[PDB]
This record gives sequence, structure tokens and C-alpha cells, in this order.
Amino acid sequence: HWGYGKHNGPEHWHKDFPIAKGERQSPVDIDTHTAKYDPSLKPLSVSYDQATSLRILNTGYLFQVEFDDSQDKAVLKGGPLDGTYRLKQFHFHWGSLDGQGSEHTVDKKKYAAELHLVHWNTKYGDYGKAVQQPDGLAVLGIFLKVGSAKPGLQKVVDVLDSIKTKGKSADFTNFDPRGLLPESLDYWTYPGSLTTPPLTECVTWIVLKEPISVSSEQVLKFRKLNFNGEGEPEELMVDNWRPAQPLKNRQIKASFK
Ligand SMILES: Cc1cc(C)nc(Sc2c(F)c(F)c(S(N)(=O)=O)c(F)c2F)n1
Ligand code: NA
Ligand SMILES: [Zn+2]
Repeated sequence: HWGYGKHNGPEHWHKDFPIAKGERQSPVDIDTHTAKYDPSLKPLSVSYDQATSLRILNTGYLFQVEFDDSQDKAVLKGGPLDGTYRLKQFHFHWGSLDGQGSEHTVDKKKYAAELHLVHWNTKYGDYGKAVQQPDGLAVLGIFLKVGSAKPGLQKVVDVLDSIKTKGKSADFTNFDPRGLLPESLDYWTYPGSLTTPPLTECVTWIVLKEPISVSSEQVLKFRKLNFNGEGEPEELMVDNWRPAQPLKNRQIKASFK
């Protein structure tokens, strides 16, 4: 099965998932000089006031925090988006070293980690139908740099020891994802894909320009997770990022400056 190692990592995925070599793959390098300012884009509307977190899960490839998306609670709209996208979950990708870990890059700069807030287009009724559609998902991407602690991240960090291994979950209620947002909602946007198998080309990417700051100690706790299941040889969950893929004809649009 797929993973991040030499044997089953990103350069192998195309054999099971040929769309890996498709025309709208993610992530990409954001060339800030060739991104076009688009004065017709709207400010992002992030309405997370009624978000209902439920659970945190080690999937074997990352960890994710899941939300109750059975009603229009937390939603993303505006920006490049037509209609309303409902928050389903967030997760992170990160490095073995502070110098790497993000999936998107900015002028080839890698960040220590990248947060993905995943939302589905409510015109498609649920997530499983939305992922079959070319405008099914909107993923809000936020870079993490190592510096000051992010207080809003600590509740996540502190629960990771209870989900060390693949398939472990824990109750994770009353978590407010607004605590993970930077001050500015200036962004880049482009059409792309899931960054893990099945690599479906169903994502409108919205990548915030301003990274959030996390402490070295917070990210080191991400690196103590395990890709393996309990009772199996320990493989640290690090470097679970896909590298930049070819932009091909696509244009990246900037909301700013
Ligand atoms: C592959 C898969 C299967 C299922 C059932 N949910 C998901 S949710 C999800 C996910 F885990 C991800 F890593 C991504 S990502 N990196 O943001 O493209 C995603 F969009 C998602 F929508 N992903
Ligand atoms: Na409900
Ligand atoms: Zn992701």
C-alpha cells in the first residue's frame, strides 16, 4: 500500500493512481512573482463560530480532527468559491526537521508543516459525492513555521500521546479551529487535487500567505506519532508530505497586493 517511504512514497503512487501524473495535481510551488493579483476575488468568509469538533484520529498517514458536518455549522465561502463549503476535518503534514514538512512551497521555501482545513461543496449533499466532482472540495492551507507557540494548537498537541498509533482515536469535543488561523486572510488560489491517494482532481486550493508560528516543542510532539499500528515495529510519523508537482498550464491567483 501507499505511504511516504522509499518503497511506497510519492514517486510510486502513479502505479495505483495514474492521475498522479495528471494536469491539476497538488501541491505546487507558489511563484509569488508570477501569481496574478485578481481584484475580482472576494475576501474569504470563514465562519467557524458554530464548529462542532468530535474526534481526533491517527489514520496511519497523518492525524485528523473531525467535525460534525451533518448541518451547516462551520462553513467557508467567498473568495474564488461559488456557493458554500462545509468544514469536515483538519489535518497536518510535517517534516523530520524544521526545514521541511509543508506540501506547498513559496518561491521554493518549505515550511515546517502545513495545516489543511477540508471543506466540501454542500451542492453535492455529502463529502463522498463531493469528492467525485471537479469543484467538490475547498482546502484551506496554512503554513506553520517554528517560533513562538501557538496557544490554540496546544489542546491538539496534548492529546497526541493518546493516539500514538494507526487506527487510534480519542474524543475531541469543543475545539475551536479559529485558534489556528493567522491574523491575515490574504491568500493564493488555484485548481488542484488531493495531495494523497487517490489524488483526485476535486480541490480548489486556498493557501494563506501568512504562516502561523508554532513552537519547536509543539512540532516535536507531532513527530512522536507513529505510522504503524500498536504492536508493530515503530516507524515515526515524519515527512508525510507530497513534493511540489508540475503546475502545467495553471495560473495561481493572489487576493492581494
Ligand atoms: C483520501 C481521503 C479519504 C477520505 C475518506 N477522506 C479524506 S479527507 C482528506 C484528507 F485526508 C487529505 F489529506 C486531504 S488534502 N491533503 O488536503 O488534499 C483532503 F483533501 C481530504 F479531503 N481523504
Ligand atoms: Na445532525
Ligand atoms: Zn492534507
